[PDB]
Amino acid sequence: HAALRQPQVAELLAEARRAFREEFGAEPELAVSAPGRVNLIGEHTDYNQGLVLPMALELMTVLVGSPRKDGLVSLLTTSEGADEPQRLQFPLPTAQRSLEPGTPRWANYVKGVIQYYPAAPLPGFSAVVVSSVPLGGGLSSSASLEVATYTFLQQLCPDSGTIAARAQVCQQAEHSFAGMPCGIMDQFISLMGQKGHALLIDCRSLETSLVPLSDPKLAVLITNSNVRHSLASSEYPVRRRQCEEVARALGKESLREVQLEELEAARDLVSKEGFRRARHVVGEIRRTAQAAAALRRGDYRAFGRLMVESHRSLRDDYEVSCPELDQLVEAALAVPGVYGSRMTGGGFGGCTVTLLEASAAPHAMRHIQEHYGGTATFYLSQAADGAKVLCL
Ligand SMILES: O=C1CCCC2=C1C1(CCCCC1)N=C(Nc1nc3ccccc3o1)N2
Ligand SMILES: Cc1c(C(=O)NCC2CCC2)cnn1C
Ligand SMILES: OC[C@H]1O[C@@H](O)[C@H](O)[C@@H](O)[C@H]1O
Repeated sequence: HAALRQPQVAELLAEARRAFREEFGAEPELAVSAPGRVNLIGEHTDYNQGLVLPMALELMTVLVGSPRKDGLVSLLTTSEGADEPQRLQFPLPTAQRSLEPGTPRWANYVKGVIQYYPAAPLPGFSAVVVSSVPLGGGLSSSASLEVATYTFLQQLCPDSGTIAARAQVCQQAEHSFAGMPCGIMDQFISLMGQKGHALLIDCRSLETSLVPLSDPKLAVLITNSNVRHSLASSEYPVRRRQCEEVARALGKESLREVQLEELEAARDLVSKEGFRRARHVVGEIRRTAQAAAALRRGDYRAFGRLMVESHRSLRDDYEVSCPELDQLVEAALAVPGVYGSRMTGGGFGGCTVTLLEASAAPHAMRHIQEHYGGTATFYLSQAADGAKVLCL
């Protein structure tokens, strides 16, 4: 129970290209990659036009492939947790006949991005898909597969848009083809990550700022609870609706426009539950601004305190934690050298994120595992690059 090895892109490339040479009988022409993500702080704020502070991970999805001349798409994935079958072929969608979600589920992410890809003419293509992002494990495996697909389609047929327009295609694939009405964060960080930086994203204006996060004395420890309660899927849209009810009641376009003071004075305009949801949201936006300021001046102790307040708010007000994540966090915070820890992503399972002195990392891992009633998985990750292309 040491940290799980993260394969370099080169091992992933070598594996994908071999599988491709075997599967299709020729060398692939193209390779792309897009990372998974951990959100340092700013949870359940993106769809509230809030602030988020994710970083791209050294875990990533790689596509290798070649355009076809017959208008068909032919896919193979090797990812272990992928659902059967591992292969799927389908014709390109047309104005007459669209793609539709189905089986196997892993291909719905690719189909969705193809369906909403904005530029024409898109040729068909053959592609192999491999990934080190744990599938469905809370680090945005699906966003990385969407953005990798998008980054591949740009090579088949360049688009002429902005990065946020690409994120929104990928978000639409997730909404329509995976049935998960996500905000913009995961797609945007997968696109926009830079090595050694976190990305402050303003989800109202779509301004982004690269915040340096690279200090050998510091580490980021990701802990996978390896649990995912069914609520991760069904209660996420419930939270979106509750935030929208509160913004409507207060006559605000979004909770970005609402402050705690304003909220407390309109306490009689919303449900008790709604008040709790919106108090989290307004507070988390302020905490994300404060955390970004702290990171910049190298104030990790303060950054870690804000992380802990974010977890408590998520646990108690937004109510999207779970006993597994809580036990993970309470264990991390008992380790000397740990600045702060909190659940990351949507909640009801998945991962926690911990900011700690680098030297403290193996102690945190032994202790967190021992106080965890389940089986934990660990990643030590630096801030990674976002989507990349390599001609083969
Ligand atoms: O079960 C659901 C529910 C929760 C979110 C989660 C999914 C599935 C569906 C099919 C396989 C298991 C998980 N996978 C995506 N992500 C993803 N599947 C990939 C396949 C190849 C490469 C990259 C990939 O990313 N996320
Ligand atoms: C900038 C970059 C790359 C790259 O040159 N191309 C991406 C494809 C090669 C296989 C995936 C890989 N990893 N990173 C971070
Ligand atoms: O911050 C909570 C997050 O839950 C996700 O993982 C969803 O995909 C994101 O858009 C964001 O809303």
